[PDB]
Amino acid sequence: STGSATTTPIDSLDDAYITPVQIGTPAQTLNLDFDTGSSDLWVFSSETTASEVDGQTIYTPSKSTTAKLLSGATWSISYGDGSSSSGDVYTDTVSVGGLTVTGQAVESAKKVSSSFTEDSTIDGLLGLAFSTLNTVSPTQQKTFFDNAKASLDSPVFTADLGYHAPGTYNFGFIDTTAYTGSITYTAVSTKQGFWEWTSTGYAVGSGTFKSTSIDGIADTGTTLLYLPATVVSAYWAQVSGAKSSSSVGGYVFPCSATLPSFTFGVGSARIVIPGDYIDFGPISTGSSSCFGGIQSSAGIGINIFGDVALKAAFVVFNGATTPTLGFASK
Ligand SMILES: N[C@H]1[C@H](O)[C@H](O)C[C@@H]1C1CCCCC1
Repeated sequence: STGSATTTPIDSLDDAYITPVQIGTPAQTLNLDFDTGSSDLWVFSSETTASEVDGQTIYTPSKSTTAKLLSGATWSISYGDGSSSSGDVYTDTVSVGGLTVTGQAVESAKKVSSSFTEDSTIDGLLGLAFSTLNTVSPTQQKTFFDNAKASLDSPVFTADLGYHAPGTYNFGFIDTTAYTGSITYTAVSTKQGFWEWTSTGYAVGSGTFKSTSIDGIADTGTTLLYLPATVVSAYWAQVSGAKSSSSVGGYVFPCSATLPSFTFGVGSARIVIPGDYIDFGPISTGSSSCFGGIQSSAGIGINIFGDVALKAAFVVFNGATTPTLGFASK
């Protein structure tokens, strides 16, 4: 089997991407944030504290003839940005772009933090990291991909995020028309439950490539590119007036600036992030200070190849017995 679904930026900045997902019978379609950095499929629901729902589409398990309460199961997750959610668990039928999984754990939110409430465009998350990170207790549950894998033509999914444009998540096949040149594959460590890999280095604009190992995770659920302070300083040094602002919470730059590209290495291959991908707009409405798309990972504990990096590439998440990651230009 295969699946193919369009993923769409939630706003003009590509802050996140949502993908339609069919849950239950008859289908209830929710727009989920596909997150290769987490492993829970959770949704706004009929059970979510009413005051914490503001415009989201909700899953109503009582209206699904295939919904079954997973007795005694609870979940609770907190993400890297300080947001959180929790609730109970159903199993139900879940389909993404024509690919169907029966008995998928659908985690129903009873509580969500303010940042989820305040974002009307995201109805929940669909985790695509390794199932070892799943927070369901006392019986850990598998991700959608983990459940689908054996049925897929090939045990892979691909992320093809657009810049200011829709893109595609494919399951079970590699669309050879969706990228240029070749796909370069690179080793993955699953030790921390992430799609963790090691970049071979970087360049800033037309500058010389610096060969240096950068361990990080491929995370579709993170907006920005988070890299070591040395690398990030080298980047913003090429932008007149750019500086790190403690009050804003990262590097900012004059909105009048022309940003240089950023290149990262995948083995001997190179992925080039165009400068305008790195512009995340005025720090507040009307401001002439803009927020940078490359930020320091220093206070995180891990480097994160988020959407800013990933949307410059066609990315293969290879879920073979020994998982690997593939990157191609496009
Ligand atoms: N909505 C945020 C995304 O998640 C990125 O982290 C940056 C963006 C925003 C830009 C304006 C300054 C504050 C941060």
